[PDB]
Amino acid sequence: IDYKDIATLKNYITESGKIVPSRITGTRAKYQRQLARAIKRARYLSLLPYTD
Amino acid sequence: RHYEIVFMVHPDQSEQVPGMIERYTAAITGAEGKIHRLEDWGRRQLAYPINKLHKAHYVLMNVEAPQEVIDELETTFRFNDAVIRSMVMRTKHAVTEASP
Amino acid sequence: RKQVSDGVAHIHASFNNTIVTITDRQGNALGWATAGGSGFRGSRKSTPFAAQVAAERCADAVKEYGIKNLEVMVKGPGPGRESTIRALNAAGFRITNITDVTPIPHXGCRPPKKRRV
Amino acid sequence: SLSTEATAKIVSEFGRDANDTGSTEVQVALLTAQINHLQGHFAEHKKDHHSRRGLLRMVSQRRKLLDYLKRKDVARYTQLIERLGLRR
Amino acid sequence: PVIKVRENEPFDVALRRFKRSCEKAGVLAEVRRREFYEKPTTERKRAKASAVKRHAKKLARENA
Amino acid sequence: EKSKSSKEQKKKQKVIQVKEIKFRPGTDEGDYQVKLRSLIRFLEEGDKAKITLRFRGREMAHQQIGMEVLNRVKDDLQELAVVESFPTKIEGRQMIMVLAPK
RNA sequence: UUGAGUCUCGUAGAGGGGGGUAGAAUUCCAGGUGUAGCGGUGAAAUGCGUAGAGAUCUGGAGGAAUACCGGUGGCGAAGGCGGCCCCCUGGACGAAGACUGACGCUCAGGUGCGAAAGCGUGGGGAGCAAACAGGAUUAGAUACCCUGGUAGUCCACGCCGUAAACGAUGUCGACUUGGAGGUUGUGCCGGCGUGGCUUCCGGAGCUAACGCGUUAAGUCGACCGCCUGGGGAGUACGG
Ligand SMILES: NC(=O)OC[C@@H](O)C[C@H](NC(=O)[C@H]1NCCC[C@H]1O)C(=O)N[C@@H](Cc1c[nH]cn1)C(=O)N[C@H](C(=O)O)[C@H](O)c1c[nH]c(Cl)n1
Ligand SMILES: [K+]
Ligand SMILES: [K+]
Ligand SMILES: [K+]
Ligand SMILES: [K+]
Ligand SMILES: [Mg+2]
Ligand SMILES: [Mg+2]
Ligand SMILES: [Mg+2]
Ligand SMILES: [Mg+2]
Ligand SMILES: [Mg+2]
Ligand SMILES: [Mg+2]
Ligand SMILES: [Mg+2]
Ligand SMILES: [Mg+2]
Ligand SMILES: [Mg+2]
Ligand SMILES: [Mg+2]
Ligand SMILES: [Mg+2]
Ligand SMILES: [Mg+2]
Repeated sequence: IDYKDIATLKNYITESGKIVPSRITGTRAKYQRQLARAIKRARYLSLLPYTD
Repeated sequence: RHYEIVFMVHPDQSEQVPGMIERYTAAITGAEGKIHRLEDWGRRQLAYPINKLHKAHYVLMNVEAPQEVIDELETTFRFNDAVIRSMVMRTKHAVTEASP
Repeated sequence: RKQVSDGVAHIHASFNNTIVTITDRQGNALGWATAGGSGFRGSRKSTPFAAQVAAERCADAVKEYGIKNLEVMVKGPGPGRESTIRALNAAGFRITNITDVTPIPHXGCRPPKKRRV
Repeated sequence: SLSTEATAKIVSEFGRDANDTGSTEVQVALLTAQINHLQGHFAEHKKDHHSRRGLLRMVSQRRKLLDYLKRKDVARYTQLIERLGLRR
Repeated sequence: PVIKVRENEPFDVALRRFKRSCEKAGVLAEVRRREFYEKPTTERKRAKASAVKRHAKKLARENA
Repeated sequence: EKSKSSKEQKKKQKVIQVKEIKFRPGTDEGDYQVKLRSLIRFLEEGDKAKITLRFRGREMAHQQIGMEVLNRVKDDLQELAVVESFPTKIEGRQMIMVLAPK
């Protein structure tokens, strides 16, 4: 997973900008952890939004 | 030891970015700098406002360097009042391939 | 006085009370009305109906500004969330965007202790 | 931990060969190298109790290896501690 | 939960979409849990009993 | 109107409530002293005290035991209190002396 | 050389210490707009507001904590550990080898670590809140409820050394039917294996029973700790 890959990451965030559970998306636990890191890094750089 | 440096510049200061990108790479290539990737992403739309700015000039650099010179580069970004944000990361390997 | 074409309806819907406030688009207050000021007192305030009345009186306060469009900005878990906006639309404002504010801390401050009741 | 180059130096010095990583001399030399290296760490980071538990394990493992070498071969023991500059 | 009323939509339909947007996003449940302080032991205990219940229902779904 | 405030300041006048300590024909020194303390406080803090003794079943046949308790209270709370009311008859099963701040 | 270590390569992880930093939220301050309520409860009142509150919007200040991810998920000897980033650092595990050659296991005394409260000194102090102040309730109300609120909670350094510090189950090793999951390696050709950690059920066996059941409370061995009716008492005395 990559923090720069906004297209893929946007599939695993909601409209509000919240990370979706692995039970919903069917992601494996290892990748779900990488995904969560990537999204938070993207949030820091203002590539993704935190809220709203 | 394989870093990845993103930094975002004040969008009005997109003209300064030419001179700064030189200085950073010149310092890194001074001491066994391996500029694996360098991508001027350009003035992108921010997902939220940073300092009442809705745009900023993004830059990416994947470099191998001394762990001292990167800390010395991080010191400059703080002092650079134009540059608004930066994430220095550690990569395990070199990244040569292009990002979107 | 000034005329305003489009307004914003801020609905502070607490558990105990509803405050409806119509502002300009830049959040300048035009008129306000509460369930507590609508001839409801105590826990009478904390009903959907008392909020409905508060909405209507708020609409009546901002008749002079000549508003037809409102953007709704509901906030809180109050019983009068939906009853306000229903009654706002009944006043004859065209409701554009309908939107949930509701401040959520991303952790934030330690809340008060649980009531032992 | 020590670097791969730092390890490879010690194995060549204190070993009978580069292949000989097992010998008590190498082991004690490796443990000594890391123990001495971490003295700077715990000087700054006094409250790092979790890491210090790892250091005490190194010291305890060195002691046990030295005690083994003493009763196995005093000549090897005496040479080793003087090289590394260990009191005992 | 931001709900722009789209090109020619009724209010009652639009209100159903707004309420559902809030329901999915988790706003009323979130405010209520943040109303009073829950100390970590209570949090952990609550999380365990849920996990026991969830799992035990699967063993009731099985054996049947 | 904030007029109200006037009352808030008016309401900084005062108020006396009567507080009711119930004694029983055979309460013991310990608890007497606890309840006696309660009254001292009640009274010193500007309040009245409906002191009630509450005969139960046959105890109503030795009312004179009761009266002695009341008379002890009167005689202890002497310098703090004046005795609005004393009882003589035992209406119901009760004897309801009311003391007030001296 | 089979126990125990070392080396090579790789993997996962809220393991630890230090520094920086992001967004949300509460409070406060300064303004703008605005007008009579706000807040609170079982019901009220205290409280706050026309010296303009609450609400709404803009900006600023400061402290504390990190929503979602988040999982009978992970890591750690235990206590415990959760934004992101860097620096320093400990352990675990797998694959093939190569190496040392019993270097081992346990451990009275000893030494260190050890939640929260607490203590000393100096900072800090948003929110929360023992004590306390006022408002209620009541037969009373030294409470539960309401409005405030100090220590403290936070940081540094030192001290304290206790918790239902619990799996109420000491550590190490060997052996003994199964089933369904989770998490993390790895080989081979989604499938077929094979390691580590972990959740639930259950067989023999064990158990007073409840239950435990290859992560044993089964079958054995090594070493340590501890118990010997209840209360008196984890108290007195002494160290
Ligand atoms: N005071 C005395 O000596 O006797 C009176 C006492 O017995 C009253 C009784 N009180 C209660 O149960 C407490 N429960 C805990 C919260 C506080 C309090 O409420 C009670 O009946 N409550 C009522 C409210 C009330 C107080 N005085 C007169 N009425 C009540 O509604 N209690 C609730 C219940 O019984 O379930 C509940 O406890 C509650 C909700 N809100 C509050 Cl306050 N209490
Ligand atoms: K800067
Ligand atoms: K020993
Ligand atoms: K305080
Ligand atoms: K039985
Ligand atoms: Mg752990
Ligand atoms: Mg614990
Ligand atoms: Mg042992
Ligand atoms: Mg503490
Ligand atoms: Mg102190
Ligand atoms: Mg408080
Ligand atoms: Mg309180
Ligand atoms: Mg104990
Ligand atoms: Mg025990
Ligand atoms: Mg079982
Ligand atoms: Mg047994
Ligand atoms: Mg004692």
